[PDB]
Amino acid sequence: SPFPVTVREHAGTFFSTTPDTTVPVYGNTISTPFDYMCGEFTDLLSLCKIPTFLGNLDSNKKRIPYFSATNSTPATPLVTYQVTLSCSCMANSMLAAVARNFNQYRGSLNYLFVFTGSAMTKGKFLISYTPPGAGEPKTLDQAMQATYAIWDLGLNSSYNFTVPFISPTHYRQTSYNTPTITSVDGWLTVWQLTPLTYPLGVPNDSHILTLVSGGDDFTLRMPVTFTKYVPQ
Amino acid sequence: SPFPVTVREHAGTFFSTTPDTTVPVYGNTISTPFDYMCGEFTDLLSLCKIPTFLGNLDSNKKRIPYFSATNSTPATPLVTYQVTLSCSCMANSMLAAVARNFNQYRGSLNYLFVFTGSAMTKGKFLISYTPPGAGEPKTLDQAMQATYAIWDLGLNSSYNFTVPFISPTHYRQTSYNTPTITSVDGWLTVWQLTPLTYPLGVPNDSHILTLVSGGDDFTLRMPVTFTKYVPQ
Amino acid sequence: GVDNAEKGKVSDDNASTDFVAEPVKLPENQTRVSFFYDRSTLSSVLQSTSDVSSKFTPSTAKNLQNSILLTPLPSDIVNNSVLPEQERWISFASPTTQKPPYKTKQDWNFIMFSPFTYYKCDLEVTLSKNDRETISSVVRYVPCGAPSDLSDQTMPQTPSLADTRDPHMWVVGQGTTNQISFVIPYTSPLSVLPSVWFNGFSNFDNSSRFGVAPNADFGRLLLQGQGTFSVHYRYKKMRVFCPRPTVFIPWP
Amino acid sequence: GVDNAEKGKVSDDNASTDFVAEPVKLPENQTRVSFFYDRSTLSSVLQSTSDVSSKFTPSTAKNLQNSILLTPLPSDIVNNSVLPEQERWISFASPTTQKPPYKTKQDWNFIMFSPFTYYKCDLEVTLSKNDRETISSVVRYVPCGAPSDLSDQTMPQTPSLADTRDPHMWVVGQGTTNQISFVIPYTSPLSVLPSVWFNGFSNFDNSSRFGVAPNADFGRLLLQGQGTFSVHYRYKKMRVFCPRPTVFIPWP
Amino acid sequence: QTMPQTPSLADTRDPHMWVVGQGTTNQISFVIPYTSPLSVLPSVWFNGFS
Amino acid sequence: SDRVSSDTAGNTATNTQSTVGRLFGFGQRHKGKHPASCADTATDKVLAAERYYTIKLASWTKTQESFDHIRVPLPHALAGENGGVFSSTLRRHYLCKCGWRIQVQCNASQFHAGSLLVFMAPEFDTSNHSTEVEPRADTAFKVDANWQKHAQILTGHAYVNTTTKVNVPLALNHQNFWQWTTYPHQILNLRTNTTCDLEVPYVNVCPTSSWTQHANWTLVIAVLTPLQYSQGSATTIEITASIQPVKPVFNGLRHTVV
Amino acid sequence: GNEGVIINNYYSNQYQNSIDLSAN
Amino acid sequence: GNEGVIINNYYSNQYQNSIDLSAN
Amino acid sequence: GNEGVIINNYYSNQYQNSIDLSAN
Amino acid sequence: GNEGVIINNYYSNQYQNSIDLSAN
Repeated sequence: SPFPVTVREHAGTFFSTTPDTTVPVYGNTISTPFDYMCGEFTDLLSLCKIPTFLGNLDSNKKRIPYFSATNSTPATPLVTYQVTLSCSCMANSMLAAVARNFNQYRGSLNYLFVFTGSAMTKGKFLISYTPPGAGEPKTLDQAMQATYAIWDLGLNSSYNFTVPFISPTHYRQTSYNTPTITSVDGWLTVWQLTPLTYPLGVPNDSHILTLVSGGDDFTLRMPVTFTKYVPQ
Repeated sequence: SPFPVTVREHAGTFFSTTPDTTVPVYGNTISTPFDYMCGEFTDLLSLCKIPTFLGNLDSNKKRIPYFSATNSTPATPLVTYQVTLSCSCMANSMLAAVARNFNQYRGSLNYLFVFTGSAMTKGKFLISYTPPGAGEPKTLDQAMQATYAIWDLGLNSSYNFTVPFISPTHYRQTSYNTPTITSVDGWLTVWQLTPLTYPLGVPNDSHILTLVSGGDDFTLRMPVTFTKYVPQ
Repeated sequence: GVDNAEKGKVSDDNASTDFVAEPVKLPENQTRVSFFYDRSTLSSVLQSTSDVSSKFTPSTAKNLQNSILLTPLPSDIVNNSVLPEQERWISFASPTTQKPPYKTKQDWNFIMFSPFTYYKCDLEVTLSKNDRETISSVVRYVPCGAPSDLSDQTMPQTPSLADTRDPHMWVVGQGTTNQISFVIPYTSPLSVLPSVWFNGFSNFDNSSRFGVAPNADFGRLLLQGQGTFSVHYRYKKMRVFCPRPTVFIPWP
Repeated sequence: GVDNAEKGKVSDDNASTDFVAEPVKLPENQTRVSFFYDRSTLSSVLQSTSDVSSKFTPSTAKNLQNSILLTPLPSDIVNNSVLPEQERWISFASPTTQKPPYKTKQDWNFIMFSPFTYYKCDLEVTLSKNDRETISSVVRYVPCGAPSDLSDQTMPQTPSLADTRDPHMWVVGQGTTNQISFVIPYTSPLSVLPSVWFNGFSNFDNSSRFGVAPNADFGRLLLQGQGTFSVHYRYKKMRVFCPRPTVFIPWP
Repeated sequence: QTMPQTPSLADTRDPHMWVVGQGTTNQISFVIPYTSPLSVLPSVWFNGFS
Repeated sequence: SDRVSSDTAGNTATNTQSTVGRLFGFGQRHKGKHPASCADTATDKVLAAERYYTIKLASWTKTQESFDHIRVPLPHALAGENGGVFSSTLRRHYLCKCGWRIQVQCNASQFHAGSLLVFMAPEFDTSNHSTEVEPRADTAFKVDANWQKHAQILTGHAYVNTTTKVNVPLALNHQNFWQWTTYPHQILNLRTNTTCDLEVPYVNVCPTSSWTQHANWTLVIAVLTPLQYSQGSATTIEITASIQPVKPVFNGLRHTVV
Repeated sequence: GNEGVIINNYYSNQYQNSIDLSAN
Repeated sequence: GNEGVIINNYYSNQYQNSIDLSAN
Repeated sequence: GNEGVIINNYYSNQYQNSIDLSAN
Repeated sequence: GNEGVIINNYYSNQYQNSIDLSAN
């Protein structure tokens, strides 16, 4: 006999994210075999962990994947990156590209620096991560009072620096209208501890490539659409 | 094959209190961990049992959390509270605040009195609960003919008085348009048995704090919305 | 019997303590927090004058926006904000009357009765069209703190709100029943939400509006299509923490 | 600590490597490719001005055809093609504004975020009428690369699109809810589809439009009946291969 | 009304129903439990005052 | 008798001879566990910070009425120089998580009358209400210098000018003091005790606090019954408090705040 | 609270409800 | 991914979904 | 009385019907 | 006669059909 039904108040509604399927109109069809394929990946996090380039500003305000250093120790940081997946600095990194499609993140961030100067060039940098609350570090004295690692040049070319996940909340926002304590987490500044030093016949300026990616315990969640824009 | 259905006469109706759920549009989402939290409570009754302040009238018709007593024994009660969770007297107590959102109650009521006079002040009060039927008690002779307890001042500062649940019905209304035998249950009056007595150098007036709450076997039921009002 | 309130707590007695009586307790559980709040209450109203196939544009008309901030607490356009933000106080809609309606949106039942400092729950939202004219609307749900994406249409004659991967609903036709309902999970980056006040600022230069917590909501609802729609909230798996005072009521 | 990026890969560290810290990993799986793409996103729009009982005839009106090419990539009439073909670039609809809408059809969310070279999946299509007027439409689904069959009616007053064994849908009446949804299997003769670019030609005399792969779609949708309909795509059992760059975003 | 253009009857936690649209069938039905504080209700007369 | 109680904390110790016991808010204590929201290993078990910090609060006179009160924002009340090592460590850390062990003191005599309500409240508005000005970093978390009246908070206090106030019936910083007794508390009844002992765990909207922006806990002393005494009795009646941060844990070491 | 249906929920528990998890 | 229904699919797996097959 | 359905009630017995209880 | 449904009748047999009874 027919079953009595109570039509809910949302009849006919199309839920773009309902966790259910719809009617198949061309079933019993074989999906063209692709067993020969390679390169498949199943988690978008894989992408977030691939170190990608940061956009630094050239002397002519042009965007370049590195910063310069020479035979001197500035009283100010060579570069300053605000730790937000919203930083214009990492706007075109795979990390940010993926994060733009998610609401929150959690975990470590890896800032990879690759020294491209000559083999004869030496020097030491102090990479610091300053948590918020007391503002951006104004001096080396302040920067070294927070989380930091000293990078010494030599045989190995790069330094993998991790910005520890230090937050009042378990998750942090990927973007924001105005900075809040849940969307902005401090700064990463790299200072010149000792001047880049070298012999004669070597260009005064050395270029350090800069990249970012999510660390080992980095995660993103809540799929969303980012603010649309016109390509150019 | 498709199932025959009989669409009930209430199709499309939105039942605000249907005991069923609706469609999830963003599932497989983790609720931000909060295991570190404390202070959680699961029953609103917990609140009803917390003794909260009664609003007594000041000589200038101002509302105060206590009443006065001195070296004399008035022929009339110092205070009179009609036992109704609707009493203007307990209007701002947590008990009444919660009860306003429920239809009926049942069980004991606790009226807590705290003597705030000096340590040198002594005295005895007769707290009486008069069930209805013969009207409010006009004299001490009448008051002591109903349920009562004699409160003697001393080392212990407060007296926890219980208004027994005496009713023709198992449950009683929380509010009413006009008083009925199921919404009004008598009066609680506190009399001065012996005058407050004290030595020289002590202020003549002593203040007794007054509070209410549901007793050990107190319960409320049937969630409802109280008569709205404009805050001020 | 005697006791000492200064201790911070006194016993919960019944008639048997002082008198010749018996406990009279009867089982009851309609006072449980989860049960009490697990029911739909009017909490907001929405209005749109633009069609489905058009670009969504934030608008206000007699105190009604075409988007909503999902929170039981008072919300409204604050200091010319693009979209509704959480308010810190309630105001009358009329500058004269000194009587409601209020210009701010909220679950009156929640505001008038929220004897706790923090709360945790999922949100069941119900959206209903205020008249019987056949519905034709598109609603976009944006998780707590996520981008609003108030962009242009990328294709002609399409509802811009549907141009997203965000959860969105589309109801239209004479077969429908002019309403929409769904449930969303708690999405705030906060562990628990402040139910009344937040004694602090939301930014590092402490310039925000003191009293409002950062990202203390369940997201937002943007709507396009003709009509005025009322909104209900139902608190699923409701959990509350730290008992606190209820809104004061004028002395009778 | 130190490393050498020239190797082609460096370790994924957490705070414990260089400092006195602990891993802080929490389980999460909303980043899985299958889950991420398993949701409906606006991907196309369709428009028809001819009735159901008539002969279907390819038409364009202000950049809207009455047929669609099922592919998340940009598609549109290319060099006066009879039906929409896959494009190689996106153009603004307006010759002046320099602002969207675009004249080309696509899943903006897919184009803006497709960090892979190839993909495999089934397609859940949703078709919605842009207004509340009672629907009366017939849609014909044509498998990838199959004959379009834009023939005359074989019988008077019948929808020519329904005159086929191809999967077709017919919705009409006040009992309906002005929409259609269904899922089709991957039908391309290719094992996997190119998600962005195809570095080659599709014919043996290499005269085709370089950059477009042969039969890289899920078929087409032809529609007849009055109205404008928006289309959504939902990628079922989505699988992706070979990571690649995302669309560049202007520097803030 | 506490908010403009909203049904005041729905502005409650009390059980309420809302039906509207051409998909509906112009009726409402539901069942409520006995809620009186009385054990049993008088079917005809009540020989007394309230 | 059994009312003599001593409590040690680091190099400090409180003593009372009229205690009515210690009340544990929510029946919980801060155990000092590190916040799971921080990867850096927290700095904790700092003996020099796990002690009682004693400060004078206010003078109680006959002019105070029921519900007039004094507020003590936490941890801010101790973020100054007098906060010792708790302060100096706090100022150099982004986050702090802790509970509170408190004893408020106030003696009079067997001939004085009156009572106070001593309680701890989370998310209790500590902003200035004697103005329509927006609360700022240096005016929102300060220990009250004067007794606060009660009328202006029943329905809250909007930071808007007096004429607008008319169309604003309720503000979210409202405090129905008639129910202030629902907060973990104790009563200081002059005839009974001269001290109140409370302790509350850590509660907040998140695992640990960015204290520079938030004073999650507030110690409040409100009069319940006005002070009374006859000619000849001591007229100076003062209120004091010993505040101890319970097992504070710090994360996000950085340069100090100014 | 207000769960009065005999048959199990049609949607998974992980989808119908927010997933509760302890960070410790 | 986004499969949160308790009861099994009403349509066969071979009809609801494309049939995956290996050519080797 | 007038209970002629084979399959059990969709709503719990405690919700579909008033809960009968004895005070003794 | 014309009873071709697999699943049992939703309504009780005593309600769906007239109750046949013998007076002897």
